[PDB]
Amino acid sequence: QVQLQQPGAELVKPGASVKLSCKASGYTFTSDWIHWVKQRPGHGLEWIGEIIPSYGRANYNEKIQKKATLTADKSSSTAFMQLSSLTSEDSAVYYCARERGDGYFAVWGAGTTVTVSSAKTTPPSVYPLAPGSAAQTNSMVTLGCLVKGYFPEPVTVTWNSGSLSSGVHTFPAVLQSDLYTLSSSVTVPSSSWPSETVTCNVAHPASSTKVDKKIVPRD
Amino acid sequence: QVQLQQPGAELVKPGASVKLSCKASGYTFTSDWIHWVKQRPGHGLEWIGEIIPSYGRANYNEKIQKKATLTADKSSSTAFMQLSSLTSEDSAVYYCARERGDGYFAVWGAGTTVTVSSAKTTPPSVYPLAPGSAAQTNSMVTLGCLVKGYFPEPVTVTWNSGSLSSGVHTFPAVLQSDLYTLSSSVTVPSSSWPSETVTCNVAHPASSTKVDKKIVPRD
Amino acid sequence: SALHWRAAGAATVLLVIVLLAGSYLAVLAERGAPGAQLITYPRALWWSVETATTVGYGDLYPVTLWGRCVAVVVMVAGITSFGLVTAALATWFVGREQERRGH
Amino acid sequence: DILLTQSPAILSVSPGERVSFSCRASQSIGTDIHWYQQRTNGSPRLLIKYASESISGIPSRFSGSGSGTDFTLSINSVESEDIANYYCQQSNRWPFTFGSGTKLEIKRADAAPTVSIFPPSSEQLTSGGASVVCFLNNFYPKDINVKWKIDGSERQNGVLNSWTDQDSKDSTYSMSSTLTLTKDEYERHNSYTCEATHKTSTSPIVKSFNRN
Repeated sequence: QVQLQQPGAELVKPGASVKLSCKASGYTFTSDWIHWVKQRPGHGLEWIGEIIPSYGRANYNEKIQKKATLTADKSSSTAFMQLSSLTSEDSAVYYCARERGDGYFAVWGAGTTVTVSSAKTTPPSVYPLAPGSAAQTNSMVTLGCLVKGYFPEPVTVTWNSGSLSSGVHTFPAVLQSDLYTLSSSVTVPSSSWPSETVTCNVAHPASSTKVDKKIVPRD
Repeated sequence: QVQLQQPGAELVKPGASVKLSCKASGYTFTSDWIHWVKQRPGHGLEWIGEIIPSYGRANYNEKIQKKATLTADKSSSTAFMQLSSLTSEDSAVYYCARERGDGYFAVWGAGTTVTVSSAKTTPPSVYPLAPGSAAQTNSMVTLGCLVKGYFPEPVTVTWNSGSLSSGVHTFPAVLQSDLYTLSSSVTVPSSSWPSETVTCNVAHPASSTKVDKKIVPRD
Repeated sequence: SALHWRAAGAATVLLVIVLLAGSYLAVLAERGAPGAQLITYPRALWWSVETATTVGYGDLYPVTLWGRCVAVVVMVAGITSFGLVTAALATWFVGREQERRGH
Repeated sequence: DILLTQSPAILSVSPGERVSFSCRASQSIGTDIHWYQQRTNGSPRLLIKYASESISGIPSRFSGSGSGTDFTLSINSVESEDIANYYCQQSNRWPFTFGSGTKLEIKRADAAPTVSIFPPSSEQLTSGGASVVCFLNNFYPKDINVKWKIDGSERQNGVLNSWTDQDSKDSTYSMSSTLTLTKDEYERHNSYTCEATHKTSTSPIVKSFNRN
């Protein structure tokens, strides 16, 4: 490998500021520029700014309210973006990307979800979803897990620590009384469960929490 | 011369490839570029690509699916175009042309009709068309010949091995149960036939067949 | 090895250093100037060559004060360098022409 | 500052068909246009640089053409994994700018939803809550209705629906419908049912269970 490592999430009170990090690996040149790009939910990519770590000069998008200040630490190969005095306009995914000074973003970080809100961080509750007793099985079976009453976004759901990828749906969260809820779905051949184990893994970056939940038949 | 000689036709099964040839004569320079141009029936000219035989470098139209590979044989003054994995989209006339490196196609080949189809090559049957017994003659008379049940296109019809050109119509083929049919018409002063002979010559490049048919009065 | 040949050699090395440093610094000067085209390293390097040889192609040029300051140094290095090769060839011919009169 | 126009915003194609995305610059930028793919919840990924140059790792299926103002990214024979937003980006003039994006959408064969009802979990009931979850999975087209009934009477309070974007595995859609009650409200009804109305069947697809 991961060339650019960003923290999954930052919650920020309205008016407050936050420093986003971006730790680079692989090849580093003197020529390297680190860029930041803002994406609001359901919207496109917005170029915020650039820094050259070797010299420490930074340029910014003139066309938008300057929220950002770019710094870099030469020694720890980390670029920082200080976003200050945020409002709900500033709630978005902020990507960092690396450009070799030749014009194109070779590689991007996974992005930091920044949520501006007065609400408390809350880890999710994870619940199994195994069929009822009376449900008839096809050649396939569908299992899931319910991730509810968390804030802020996002969560990452994987199945069998990432080894199960075919047959997986994760629904977009819905937001109700300052808490989010989603569910994720997994389909495996009906023969292979429960004799082969099926576990949902639920990471909530904002609360530094990760929980597993095995899906077993109802007793 | 004839500066550029191309084979009249190639039949190609869908999925298969074909090499088109283009044998150059007249003056050859180091500077010479050989171009290829695609024309689908009832459509315009499409620039496919270029090669410089003296150096062997080739450039291609980016804007279209790369079907082609250009080579040349310095010794035999022949440029080749390898069209691979064809479909019915690729059915067309492919012209080669010579450009002196000054921007314009001085001279073109006669073009290779490439047909992509699963159907068998079939030579045509040629039939005379002499008037009936009861038909009254003007100062002129009309004769023809019927070229039917051939595949693929094209055929070339000439009259009196090419010496008869004034008063000639060849109708576009119609296609019926994977076989083509056309007819061609010739008008000569009524006095001059049959005392002067009238022969249609029917070349079918795809089957390497050429047949004559004399038009004589019905017995 | 005579001064004029050492010097020409030196000036060539020093000009290539100037063209690379100049590439890097032009991009660094010009990024952040809306409309600037002299903002990637490869074409910056082409720019520095066409500046040093004073070709004035007109496909790329700096629009900021520090880019233009960088441009001036590159031009001066290019005209000095190529002037020094001329001086070096003059010396060579003056020598070969002394000998050819038994001076 | 250079404006990049990507019209249309959405492009529908059938599987295996060729597709072209357009990017128009407000002034000539030579070949300084680069193309990115961004799948649902994914970061951008460079596909094509300087208008036409391959990146290693990218299927040969992808290509780029154009110079000046008019640029095209093409996919020969689209497939499900191609379902994403596609962006263009200029590096001719400062600052770098992005196109507003074009979504690729594949029109596949109609497919009926696989419906699954889940009773709430014992772990959830333990905390005085009860969520009944229904999955309408792998259907097409994306228009569909879901109806809840408790003990044969329709229900609308306490129902939250979520739809996925077109699946990059099979070009389908999926939706969740989640009926949330209190342990108490759940404890004083028998039968919970989820009914799916889709284009592929005149009859609803129904799934129920009894708390018993």
